[PDB]
Amino acid sequence: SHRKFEAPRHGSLGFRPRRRTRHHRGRCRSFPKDDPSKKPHLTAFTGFKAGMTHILREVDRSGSRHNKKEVVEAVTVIECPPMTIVGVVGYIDTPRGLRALTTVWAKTIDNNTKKRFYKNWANSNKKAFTHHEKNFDQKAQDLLLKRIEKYCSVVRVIAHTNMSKLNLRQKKNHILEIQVNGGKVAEKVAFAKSLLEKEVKVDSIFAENEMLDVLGVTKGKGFAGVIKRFGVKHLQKKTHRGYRKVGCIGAWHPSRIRFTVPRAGQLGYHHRTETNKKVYRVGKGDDASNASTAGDVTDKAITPLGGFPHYGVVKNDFIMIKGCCVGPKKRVLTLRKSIIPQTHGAAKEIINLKFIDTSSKIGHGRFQTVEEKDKFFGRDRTKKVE
Amino acid sequence: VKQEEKSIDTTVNLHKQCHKISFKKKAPRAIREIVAIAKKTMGTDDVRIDTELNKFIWSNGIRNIPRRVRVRLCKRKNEEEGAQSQFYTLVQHLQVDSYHGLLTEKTKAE
RNA sequence: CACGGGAGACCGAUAGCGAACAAGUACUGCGAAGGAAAGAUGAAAAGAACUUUGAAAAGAGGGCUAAAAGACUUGAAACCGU
RNA sequence: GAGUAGGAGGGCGUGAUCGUUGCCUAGAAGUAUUGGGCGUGAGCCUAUAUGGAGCAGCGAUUAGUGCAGAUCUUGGUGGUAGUAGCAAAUAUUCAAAUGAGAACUUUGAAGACCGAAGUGGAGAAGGGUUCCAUGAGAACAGCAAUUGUUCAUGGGUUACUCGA
RNA sequence: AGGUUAGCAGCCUCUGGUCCAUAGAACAAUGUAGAUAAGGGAAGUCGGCAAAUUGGAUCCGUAACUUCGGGAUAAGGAUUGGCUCUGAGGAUCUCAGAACUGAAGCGGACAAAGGUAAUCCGA
RNA sequence: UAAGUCAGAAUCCAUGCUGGAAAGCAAUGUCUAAGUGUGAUGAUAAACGAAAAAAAAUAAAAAUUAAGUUCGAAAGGUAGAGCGGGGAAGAGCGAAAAAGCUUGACCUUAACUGCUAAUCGUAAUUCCAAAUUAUCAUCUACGUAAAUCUUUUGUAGACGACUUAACAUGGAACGGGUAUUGUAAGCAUGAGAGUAGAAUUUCCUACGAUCUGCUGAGAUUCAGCCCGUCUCCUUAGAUUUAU
Ligand SMILES: [Mg+2]
Ligand SMILES: [Mg+2]
Ligand SMILES: [Mg+2]
Ligand SMILES: [Mg+2]
Ligand SMILES: [Mg+2]
Ligand SMILES: [Mg+2]
Ligand SMILES: [Mg+2]
Ligand SMILES: [Mg+2]
Ligand SMILES: [Mg+2]
Ligand SMILES: [Mg+2]
Ligand SMILES: [Mg+2]
Ligand SMILES: [Mg+2]
Ligand SMILES: [Mg+2]
Ligand SMILES: [Mg+2]
Ligand SMILES: [Mg+2]
Ligand SMILES: [Mg+2]
Ligand SMILES: [Mg+2]
Ligand SMILES: [Mg+2]
Ligand SMILES: [Mg+2]
Ligand SMILES: [Mg+2]
Ligand SMILES: [Mg+2]
Ligand SMILES: [Mg+2]
Ligand SMILES: [Mg+2]
Ligand SMILES: [Mg+2]
Ligand SMILES: [Mg+2]
Ligand SMILES: [Mg+2]
Ligand SMILES: [Mg+2]
Ligand SMILES: [Mg+2]
Ligand SMILES: [Mg+2]
Ligand SMILES: [Mg+2]
Ligand SMILES: [Mg+2]
Ligand SMILES: [Mg+2]
Ligand SMILES: [Mg+2]
Ligand SMILES: [Mg+2]
Ligand SMILES: [Mg+2]
Ligand SMILES: [Mg+2]
Ligand SMILES: [Mg+2]
Ligand SMILES: [Mg+2]
Ligand SMILES: [Mg+2]
Ligand SMILES: [Mg+2]
Ligand SMILES: [Mg+2]
Repeated sequence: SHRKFEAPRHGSLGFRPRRRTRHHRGRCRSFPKDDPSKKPHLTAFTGFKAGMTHILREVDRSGSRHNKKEVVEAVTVIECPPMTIVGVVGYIDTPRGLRALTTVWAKTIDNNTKKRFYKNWANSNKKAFTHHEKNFDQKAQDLLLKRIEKYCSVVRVIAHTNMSKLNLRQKKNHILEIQVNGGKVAEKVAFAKSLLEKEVKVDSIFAENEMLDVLGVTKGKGFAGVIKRFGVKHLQKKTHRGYRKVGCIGAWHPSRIRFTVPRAGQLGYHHRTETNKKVYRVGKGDDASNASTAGDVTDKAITPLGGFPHYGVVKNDFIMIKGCCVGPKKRVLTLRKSIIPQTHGAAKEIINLKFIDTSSKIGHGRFQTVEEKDKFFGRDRTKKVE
Repeated sequence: VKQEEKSIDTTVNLHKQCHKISFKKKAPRAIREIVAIAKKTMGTDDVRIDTELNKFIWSNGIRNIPRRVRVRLCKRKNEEEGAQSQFYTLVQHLQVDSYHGLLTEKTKAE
């Protein structure tokens, strides 16, 4: 039988097998094409998913349905506290592929990062890096860096997510490789060195109206029936075993089931590299103004009234992206630059922000600020304080 | 360490502890929950639930359970002939008007 | 066929009458009628005194006896543990 | 010097009978063998261990005389497998007591059900001691049990007017 | 037996009986049973299978057809609580009025028909 | 088009992306108690120079047809000699799988000289090197780092697994915030269709659904909300790897 009516297949094979991921923070298995063009720049950065809100902007984009009008768009806020830089890593090109030549550690590696090497810090004598400390010889380090200059193709910085800046349970930092793209190996190295034992800010990396990539883990949905997993059409509701099955696992020949036919299994907790997310804002955890606009002219912090649900208050700096990104609130994410710098329209679009909603998300909120709720109910907390 | 007779007043939150438990099993499960809080706190594998406390848990039937209980945890020397643990914990029902001010505390001399 | 006698190039406990035995029995079927399984401790009970650990079964000591042969002669195979 | 169907000639191994030659409480038969050998092969001899009363050769006589099968008979055992499963009939909980041991026994304290078309009180048919009391090892009561419709021991069924 | 009720229905109770159905914990897929889905409204399917709608009582209103019995709850349209008063039916418990009051709800659970027009059989 | 060249597809290969127990590899943190500890027995699809570094070109060149080369090669001893051979430390260089090359305390050895070879009886592997590693036995060290279970989190979950915490930035309880419902109980010398009684004759009293004020109240709100806390519980035990 030639199958009766032809419809497309029920999942993308490039997304299988469907099992869970080993990579918990993002893993970029490519860093953007390297160009000699520009001084060495830092390739990606790490952040955490805080919440969503909506925005009212005005569109200058010409030819669009929306030219010169107000649009409201969904937005995700990602808290981006400063990353620390710990080490440098040289890579050699070998006929079997790239290889790690060496890692240059600083003198300063703070306890929380050391936590990485341990399952529990406090029941341990905390012996990590001791020998690197007592034996530390700046000369040797310089020698290693010179080494890297001599033999190396690629240079990456070993980077430090400082978790102590957030309020979450996990205090144990994150240890990343962030590759360095810049013209000459030597300068890459110089740069890397300049970085050691210092703190890097998201501004250093990402700009506004810049296009982003987000790397991370989908929310885990556990063991999934076939309908939820690949979205098969459900069988006739009259069906004897049950209807949430696929009807035919396969034809007689071949004598087995192909890897292509959908089946039960795990859905969720995969790694995704999502491309071309726009940066609507980058803001400093210092501005109490950071959530407001030229159009607003009043104090606003991005943190929604009653705080981001299942996340917290955002005291640190942040990036605010157009739309949604992978994973549940509090999932760390790696924001990487676009493999090739994006030249298309949406990427050129200059963004004019008018409203940023600070309204509570725990319910349907009508108050943008405590001051508002209070004026409304005639309770002054500044009055109760007095 | 020495292990001494102890007593501690605490509000168990049944709304929380029993949350989303199947109806026919709520009340009973409230009890197991109390009993476990006894164990974790006093470190006694012998816990005893006072009649009154039980009565109060069940005072609303199985489905709908009082949302808070003020309890006293007594730790006492096990003076029995057959003696397994040196100690046992009595869970006692304390009557309250408003639970709203309460903390977990060492029972106070009155 | 019944009660007796004696015998056999019969059979020898899945054989020989169905029944070596509380066998036309136990058991089944409204009923007419159906109908099995089941023999061997040792010469002699001498059938395991007593000590010990166990709530108890039982174990470990200790003993009977030519031997534990101990719910019982020999003790194969399949299967199972070391 | 091939060989199915088939036929012929020799031989191996098993009861019992008439002979003949013998072996065994100084250990027969049977049984186990990674002990030693004999036959091309049916099969044989020995050794060691176990066993504890009968055996064996040779010549003939006779046959209920050789099994891998027949969805073969009867009996005994595997893998599946500590798997399928133990989910109808709304429900249980606390303290004390008893016991080696208590979610499953007894008292009390709570919460629910049958809701007088009953999960109540009594009969006919059918059952036949299942009734009562005391006691209780195993088995049975598909978890459990200190409990029982189970086991052991004793005891219970009174009529002129009920029925035959 | 009581309450509700047309009711020996259902639902809830008192007398009497019972908690006996192996248990604990997690809470995935698939399932068994139970419900609810914005917009459309059988496009699903051999087929409206299944589900949904309807449902009591009082007042209105009620066709063709016909064996004049029927059809007939035809079809269809309204009302239903609470509270404060008023009048009528009887002996030596029913019925009707008026006013006020609520998120215009009120047979609030329980109980409880979906219609219509044709064709074929068999009275 | 035969050599030789350009253009050139939703194709192919890559790039990007998901796996990646490929019984693949690298960089790095800490630890491996005590010694470049010894003894005996063993195994390794293959030890007896199992010897050996130009690069490139095959229609090149002035000129060489074969690794059909070159180097090493003496007694599986002793005593001297010493051409020569091998190398500590440290300092140099060296990365495609860092294999090693230089220097160098020092360690060693060939000609030549003397002993020693014979009875291993006319053969029977010429049992010795190098790189690895198993087992048993023992001497010294009785330590160090880390993990797991009994906890914890819900960013995960059928169970394992996973993210994360470890005397408190944890868990409990509580305070505040945010939010849902929609104005709780109790009062009222306030309103309320209308009725009854007293009272005195333009009222009092009782009953009364409901309205109104106190009241945008009351209740609930992490068990997978947010912020915070004086208080309470967790400081123990067992196990595993290098041993
Ligand atoms: Mg296709
Ligand atoms: Mg790559
Ligand atoms: Mg989807
Ligand atoms: Mg099935
Ligand atoms: Mg006891
Ligand atoms: Mg006792
Ligand atoms: Mg014994
Ligand atoms: Mg014997
Ligand atoms: Mg075996
Ligand atoms: Mg015979
Ligand atoms: Mg003898
Ligand atoms: Mg013979
Ligand atoms: Mg013997
Ligand atoms: Mg013969
Ligand atoms: Mg046979
Ligand atoms: Mg056979
Ligand atoms: Mg079987
Ligand atoms: Mg079943
Ligand atoms: Mg019953
Ligand atoms: Mg009865
Ligand atoms: Mg009775
Ligand atoms: Mg269960
Ligand atoms: Mg719908
Ligand atoms: Mg319609
Ligand atoms: Mg509609
Ligand atoms: Mg139907
Ligand atoms: Mg009529
Ligand atoms: Mg009608
Ligand atoms: Mg009609
Ligand atoms: Mg009315
Ligand atoms: Mg009226
Ligand atoms: Mg009205
Ligand atoms: Mg209605
Ligand atoms: Mg119809
Ligand atoms: Mg009919
Ligand atoms: Mg080309
Ligand atoms: Mg193709
Ligand atoms: Mg009043
Ligand atoms: Mg609270
Ligand atoms: Mg819970
Ligand atoms: Mg908190």
